[PDB]
Amino acid sequence: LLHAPATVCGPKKSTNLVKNKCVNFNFNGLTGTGVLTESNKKFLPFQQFGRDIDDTTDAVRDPQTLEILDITPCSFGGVSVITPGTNTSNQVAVLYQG
Amino acid sequence: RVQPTESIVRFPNITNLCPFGEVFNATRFASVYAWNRKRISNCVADYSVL
Amino acid sequence: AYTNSFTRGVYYPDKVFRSSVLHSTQDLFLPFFSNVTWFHFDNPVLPFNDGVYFASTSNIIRGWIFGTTLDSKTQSLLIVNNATNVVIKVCEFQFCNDPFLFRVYSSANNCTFEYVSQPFLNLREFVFKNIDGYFKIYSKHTPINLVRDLPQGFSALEPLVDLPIGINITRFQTLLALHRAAYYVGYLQPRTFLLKYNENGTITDAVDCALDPLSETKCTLKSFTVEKGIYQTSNF
Ligand SMILES: *[C@@H]1O[C@H](CO)[C@@H](O[C@@H]2O[C@H](CO)[C@@H](O)[C@H](O)[C@H]2NC(C)=O)[C@H](O)[C@H]1NC(C)=O
Ligand SMILES: *[C@@H]1O[C@H](CO)[C@@H](O)[C@H](O)[C@H]1NC(C)=O
Ligand SMILES: *[C@@H]1O[C@H](CO)[C@@H](O)[C@H](O)[C@H]1NC(C)=O
Ligand SMILES: *[C@@H]1O[C@H](CO)[C@@H](O)[C@H](O)[C@H]1NC(C)=O
Ligand SMILES: *[C@@H]1O[C@H](CO)[C@@H](O)[C@H](O)[C@H]1NC(C)=O
Repeated sequence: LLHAPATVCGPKKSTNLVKNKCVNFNFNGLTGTGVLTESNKKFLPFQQFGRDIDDTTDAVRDPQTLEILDITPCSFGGVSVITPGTNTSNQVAVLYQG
Repeated sequence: RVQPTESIVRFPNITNLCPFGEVFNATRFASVYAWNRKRISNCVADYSVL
Repeated sequence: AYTNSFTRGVYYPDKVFRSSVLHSTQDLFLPFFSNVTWFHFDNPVLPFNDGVYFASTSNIIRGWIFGTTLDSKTQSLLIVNNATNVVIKVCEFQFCNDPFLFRVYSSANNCTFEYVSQPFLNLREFVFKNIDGYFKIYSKHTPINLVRDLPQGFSALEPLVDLPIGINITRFQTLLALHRAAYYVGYLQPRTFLLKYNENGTITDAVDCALDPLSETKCTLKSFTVEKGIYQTSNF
């Protein structure tokens, strides 16, 4: 073990792949959470990751099948309630935001 | 808020099998008074099977 | 000859897919309009520095050498195109004054790493960066028609290989051979280069900052076009 870059490493175990269900993920050290789905834009065959105007991750290539995937967060939505007034009756309705 | 349920991690293909067969499937071993040293690099070591 | 660099020396610095947006970076680049030296038969030792440009236009070029002592004392890397392949070896040697083509080196010392490429039987551009024990190599094949130095055409540079050698390099020399010349060198430096990525992902154009007032104006607003009116770039 020295300061030179490492050359030998243990065999990393590769898990499965799932889509259309907001789950945690980690690709080649890139972590995060979101929803995995296909896309249409094609990278050049030397690039990974993918960004936007807000320089945040937007796409990723699965490094076994070499295909493009898209990402999307699933944590939107505020909770709101509608009440005709507890002075008259108690039935209420619930409204989600987005 | 929606909480995630699963957790998947995918890593590149594993094809750097280290040449460890010849070390243990060796026709001859060096004499103890003059031991032979072998260095390896750029390989993945299957410590489990050993 | 002290020819002038003409809008060359730009390379994809990161593994991203920034699309249809502009972007600014802090990295080593080739400053626009720099006096680079023309070399045509003998080649002496040239002082390697952090970052270096290279272009030539034949098949005389065979490889490169890198090191400080070059006398099989401190580890030195050798790159050269085999007559049938490409040789990627890390073995300090006792080098000759004018190695060429096995008139390469006197003797082979201890060795650390080797790599043999696949059997390999105009303007080729090369840019080398060495950082944190990683050697980065960029090449871009280009069909050309001019018979002069660097033309005004604009092109990108793509990465090829990372070398985890973990060594120190201070000097270098070109490798050639003789059967029994035109190439250029450019030196990099830290700058503030704006980059434009199209929808496809190719760097169609880029703008240097700190070159001319108008360039800085483009630099601040993150745009390739500026409307009429005063602006405010920096402070004196
Ligand atoms: C990594 O290994 C997998 C193992 O399945 C390779 O998947 C292959 O995909 C092709 C595509 O049609 C199939 O024809 C093969 O049967 C699959 N298996 C094998 C062993 O080839 C995958 O191609 C490998 N990664 C790369 C980059 O080749
Ligand atoms: C609403 O409040 C007023 C306040 O006095 C009360 O008289 C009335 O009965 C309330 N409404 C109902 C439906 O009971
Ligand atoms: C060049 O290639 C030949 C055949 O591929 C090989 O035998 C030779 O060792 C190579 N040169 C070096 C310096 O390895
Ligand atoms: C370098 O090569 C010499 C050969 O004489 C050897 O004695 C020495 O141990 C080598 N150094 C290393 C670090 O292997
Ligand atoms: C952009 O990408 C499309 C789709 O691959 C292609 O048809 C077009 O020629 C590309 N244009 C440029 C300028 O790269």
